[PDB]
Amino acid sequence: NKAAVVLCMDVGFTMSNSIPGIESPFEQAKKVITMFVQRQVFAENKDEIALVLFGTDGTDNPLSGGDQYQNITVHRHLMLPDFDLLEDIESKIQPGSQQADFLDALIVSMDVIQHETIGKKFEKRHIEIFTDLSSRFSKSQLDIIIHSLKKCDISLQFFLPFSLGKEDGSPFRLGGHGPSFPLKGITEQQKEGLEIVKMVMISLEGEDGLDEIYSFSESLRKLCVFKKIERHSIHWPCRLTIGSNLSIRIAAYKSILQERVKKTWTVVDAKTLKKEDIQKETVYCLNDDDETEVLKEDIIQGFRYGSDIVPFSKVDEEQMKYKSEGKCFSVLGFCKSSQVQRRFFMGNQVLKVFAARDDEAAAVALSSLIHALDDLDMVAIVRYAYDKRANPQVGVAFPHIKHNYECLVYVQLPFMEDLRQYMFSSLKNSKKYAPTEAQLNAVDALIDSMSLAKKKTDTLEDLFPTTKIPNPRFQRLFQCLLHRALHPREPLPPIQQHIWNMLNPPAEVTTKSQIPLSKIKTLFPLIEAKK
Amino acid sequence: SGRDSLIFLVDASKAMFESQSEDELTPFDMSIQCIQSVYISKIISSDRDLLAVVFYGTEKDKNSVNFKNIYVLQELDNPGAKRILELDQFKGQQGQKRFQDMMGHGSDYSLSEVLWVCANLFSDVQFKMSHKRIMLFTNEDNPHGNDSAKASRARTKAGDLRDTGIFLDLMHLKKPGGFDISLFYRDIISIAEDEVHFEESSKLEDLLRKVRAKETRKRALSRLKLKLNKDIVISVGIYNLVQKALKPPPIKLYRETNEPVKTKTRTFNTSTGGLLLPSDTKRSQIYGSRQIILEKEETEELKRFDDPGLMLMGFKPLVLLKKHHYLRPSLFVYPEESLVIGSSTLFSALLIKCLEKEVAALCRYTPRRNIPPYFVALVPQEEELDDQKIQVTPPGFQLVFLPFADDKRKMPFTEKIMATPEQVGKMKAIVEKLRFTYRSDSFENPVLQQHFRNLEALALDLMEPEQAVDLTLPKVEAMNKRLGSLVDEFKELVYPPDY
DNA sequence: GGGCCCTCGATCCG
DNA sequence: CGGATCGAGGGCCCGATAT
Repeated sequence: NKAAVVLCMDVGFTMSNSIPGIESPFEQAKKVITMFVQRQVFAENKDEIALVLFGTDGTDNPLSGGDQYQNITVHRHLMLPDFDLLEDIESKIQPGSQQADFLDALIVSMDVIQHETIGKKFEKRHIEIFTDLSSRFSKSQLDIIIHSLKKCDISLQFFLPFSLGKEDGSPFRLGGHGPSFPLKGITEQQKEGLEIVKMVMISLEGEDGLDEIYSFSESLRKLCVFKKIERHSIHWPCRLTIGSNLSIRIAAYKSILQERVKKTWTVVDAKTLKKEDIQKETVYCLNDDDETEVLKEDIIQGFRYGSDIVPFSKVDEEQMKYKSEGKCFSVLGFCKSSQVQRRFFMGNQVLKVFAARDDEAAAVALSSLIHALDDLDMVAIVRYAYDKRANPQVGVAFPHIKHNYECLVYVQLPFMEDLRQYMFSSLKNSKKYAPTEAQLNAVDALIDSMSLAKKKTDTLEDLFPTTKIPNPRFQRLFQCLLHRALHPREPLPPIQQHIWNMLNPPAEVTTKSQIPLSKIKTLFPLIEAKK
Repeated sequence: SGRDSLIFLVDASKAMFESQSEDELTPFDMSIQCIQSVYISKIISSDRDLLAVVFYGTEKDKNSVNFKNIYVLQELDNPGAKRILELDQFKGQQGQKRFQDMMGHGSDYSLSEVLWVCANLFSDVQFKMSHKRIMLFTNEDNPHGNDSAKASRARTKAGDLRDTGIFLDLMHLKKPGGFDISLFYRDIISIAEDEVHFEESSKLEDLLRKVRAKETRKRALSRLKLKLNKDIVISVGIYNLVQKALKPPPIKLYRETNEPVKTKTRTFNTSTGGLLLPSDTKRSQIYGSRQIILEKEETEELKRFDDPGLMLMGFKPLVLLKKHHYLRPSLFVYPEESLVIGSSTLFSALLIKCLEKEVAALCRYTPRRNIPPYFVALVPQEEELDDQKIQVTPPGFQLVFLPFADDKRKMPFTEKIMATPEQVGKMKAIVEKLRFTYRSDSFENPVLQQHFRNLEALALDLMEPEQAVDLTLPKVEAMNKRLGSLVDEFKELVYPPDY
């Protein structure tokens, strides 16, 4: 999954105009661009990235007929991003004093894609515009811009300092949830530019095209910037066995799977800086009273059976061990939804069981089971194994129907051995810990004040969707890795403020909680243990 | 840390050999099988706990101070294959005959002397006993009802045991006309600060579930600070109520002595050959031509974000938390009054009001130092007691791990094809006919069952190996019997093509 | 070559 | 003194491959 991405950044004087408390849109866009490039650089994906700046003091562009598309510089041509590009964004690129037409810059970006993609090199074509729309513009070639974008199959994404969505709906902390743009900062000229941006996005991707216009703040606390260049998830086939004659061939993929560190820390010598100079040798000495060195060949395999230690060699183990019947998704039975509690969920993944692609009979056969379980409010207890070598699993398979897709969701359940039974003291009737009516009414006011949901529309809006926030581990690692690559003498930099701002709840919740927290502090006594 | 001591006390009176007019095995048979099951589980689990089996009311007496009618079958010692084999000689109707032949039954006993011998059994242990516990399996609701002296002396010795730190738990068994705690066992048993008692056991599954609940003392995975705000901080204990049971790691032995071998993994230089200090080592990551060098301290410093503990973010209504957003197994949050006094009161108030408003407490969980945070949702879990009054759901919060944007994987877009209402109605009939009752303990790990069945068999050095049957496999034939016509009818209606 | 899975080994707390 | 995690093992699909 390759893709040609061209980042069209407005560097015009108006990008330098900063509103009190808020970082200037130039620095905001810079932070977003650096965020994108860092991910593309350190994971070493083959998508090629180009950088066009509009509103520069000079003019470096391939379209210059009749002094057209002036003050637009193609700083970086379409090629694999490197550390030199990241260093230039960090400090070399400075804001300009002129203003350019953002649509003209979009045309410059389009010419880059049109010429540097020769030979069907890229699977996807994408342009990301970073502007404030405060600059005047011409509506002359909009019809052609849209036509060239469709014929070339190039997708767009707009990034503004303010968001449109809370604009229509109606302190500042970048990356924070909620108040992340002045409602009083949009100008009639910005509104005029916005209407054209909206129309263009709708002309390209329909009604849902409008979802691709973000604010720099929210862009920093989302992975939407990679959306168009994200590599398709690897899916695999198996057969869901609902019984004899009732077995359905399916294709499942990992819906949820913990994204972990791609790069590993290699141990090298402080002087030579090579791993080869370091070597690990294993030594065997007796564990018992005496520590004599044990011969590697004379070492025999053994296993403990309580007090007794029985010697069981690996050779006999492979023969005597449990041989799994093979990979399958056989249904053991069906039970009501209430019987399967989320506290019993096991494993480190969630599987989305979809109907086999280009198979109509299996698509209908699975849809029938999904709707039968949904209408009856029931689930399916199934047996799963990815391969004949993998250990068998027992889990839940529940329906999941939305307007666009239809699927079953598999989550591994526990075995008798996995379950643990402890007895905890009751609190419902704890004479010693029962809270007073005032204490309870204080927690009642605290929970009402610290609510993370907003329900005109009468629809519930989540104010802290954590599933949309990216894992701070990655952008923090990229920050430190780049800082050491560019400034080796300087020590590691501190956590960037926007990362803390995106991890903390919206300012309105923190402010609302102040009073009930102070009342519960006095109502709820806290004391340290010493004696 | 310390080794836990557990003593199983079994009544051997005439009533215990009575199947008290039901199809279930007699309380003695129930006890012996329950004991055996605990022994095997203790071998499976990674616990050093010491077990013991004591009988009372037997003609033959075998004990430390030769008290009449007390047979200590097994002293406090580690669980073994040979010990389970000895218990197997009493299992069943055939085992009951073997018990009556080996030792007598229905003889006059004295509970005072019985507890005295048991206490003397803990006396003889050298390793530190973290918890001392006696589990009395009996179906006599009022022992020494006729003898006033034996009853008062037993009440006194039970008090002496509770003052020592020994836990006394009753395993009351089926009694004609019910089992009454008020007659006896009400004062002897060790009760709890937070209160009352499980009901009498009729099935082995119930006895085993009650035994296994008080089997092992709650072991907290971690003790962290739950910071409501910079100044309001309560202390909570994180418990793993579900934990993947894995195959025990092998031990490297010697071909002749068959004694364990210690592994020493030494890392040293190539140019010099001598052991290298950790100060002389550095960490590197190479991207193309560039090589980034970081010290071990720097590699950990970048990991640094929050201090260990839970940071309350706010309150999200449960409806927003989706069932398909599971990342890693959930934990259990319970207060820890031992560290911060007054934690339990605020915890109780929070749990009660969260259940009332049907809202979960969103926190930023950081388990250890220099570890990146993760957003967790503490879902209010209400207490549930089954008909035997065994706590199926403890009261507290379930720490539900929530995934970050990175953990949600993109999905391959397929076209929505919806089934006709006739096909769904037919699948409804299939589901309704294959309906069954799911239990968390319904299935046993076949790999583990086979591994320990193999070790048991190799352990008797004569046993052929014990073939565990995979419970995860479906009752194919039973299902085909349940649905015969329906399957072919539906197959013709939903799968009309051949292929 | 890419995803998968399992088994140890090294890292820290109870 | 157990979990969680992370290398480094193992076994099936698939574009270049000498055949």
